[PDB]
Amino acid sequence: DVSFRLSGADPSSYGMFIKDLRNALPHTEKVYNIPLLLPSVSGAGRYLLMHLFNYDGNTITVAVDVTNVYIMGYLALTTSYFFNEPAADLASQYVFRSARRKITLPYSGNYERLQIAAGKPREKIPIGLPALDTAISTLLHYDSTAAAGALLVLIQTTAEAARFKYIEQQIQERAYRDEVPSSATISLENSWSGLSKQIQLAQGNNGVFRTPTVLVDSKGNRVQITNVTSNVVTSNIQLLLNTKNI
Ligand SMILES: *[C@@H]1O[C@H](CO)[C@@H](O[C@@H]2O[C@H](CO)[C@@H](O)[C@H](O)[C@H]2NC(C)=O)[C@H](O)[C@H]1NC(C)=O
Ligand SMILES: OC[C@H]1O[C@@H](O)[C@H](O)[C@@H](O)[C@@H]1O
Repeated sequence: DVSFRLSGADPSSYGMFIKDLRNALPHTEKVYNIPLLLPSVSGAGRYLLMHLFNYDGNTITVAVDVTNVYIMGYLALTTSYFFNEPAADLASQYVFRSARRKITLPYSGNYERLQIAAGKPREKIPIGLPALDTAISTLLHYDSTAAAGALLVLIQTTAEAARFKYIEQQIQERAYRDEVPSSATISLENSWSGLSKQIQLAQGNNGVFRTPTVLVDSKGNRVQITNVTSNVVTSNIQLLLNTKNI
């Protein structure tokens, strides 16, 4: 399991949690020196439990699919909650079985659907450690509309940060003051699958991508990534979604 406590949190303890999160995800190969997530894991071992603690010390446990870093659901006191999707329904067969009741959320977990539920795109939702503390607090009592925005915050500050070093740094910059994510941050989130695939295809194409990935950079500039020499590959991405899952 991994943990994170918002109480006394600072850019350092958060960095440590994101490092623990990455290290809990198993792999047997690296591709261009980036851990490659497994094609599949059977039964219970497919799911990592993140124990998160708000500023006052109340807690939820979030179940994470170790093969794609997708949040399946969470446990808040004696009630479990899972996205309305087959992958989550399957996870409910393994985690949080001892909850007194199980609620299916009225939405699945993808960004589009959560943004519909929440009533706004995530461009307009501040993120940061204080927002994570709010997220946690909200998920403590069922409210599907408020939960959608809380889950948007929670996915970005846990899974998207484990995936990209830049996004981890964005959150650390927002340790004591939330801010909406940069468009670069949005771009990386949206390109994770594409990048993971192009890095894997470069293995037999001499480090050249078969198809270029278009990103937005820090300065807000649109740019093409075409081979493994890019800073995105060499420094930024920390985890590759296996092409068997794309
Ligand atoms: C591999 O990617 C690099 C970019 O990371 C390409 O080099 C850049 O692209 C053009 C020049 O062709 C310039 O806009 C950049 O400033 C270049 N940057 C650097 C650091 O060289 C390179 O052309 C690509 N190689 C292949 C074979 O696709
Ligand atoms: O690429 C992975 C991401 O896909 C998004 O559409 C989902 O909303 C995220 O939960 C998931 O982590």
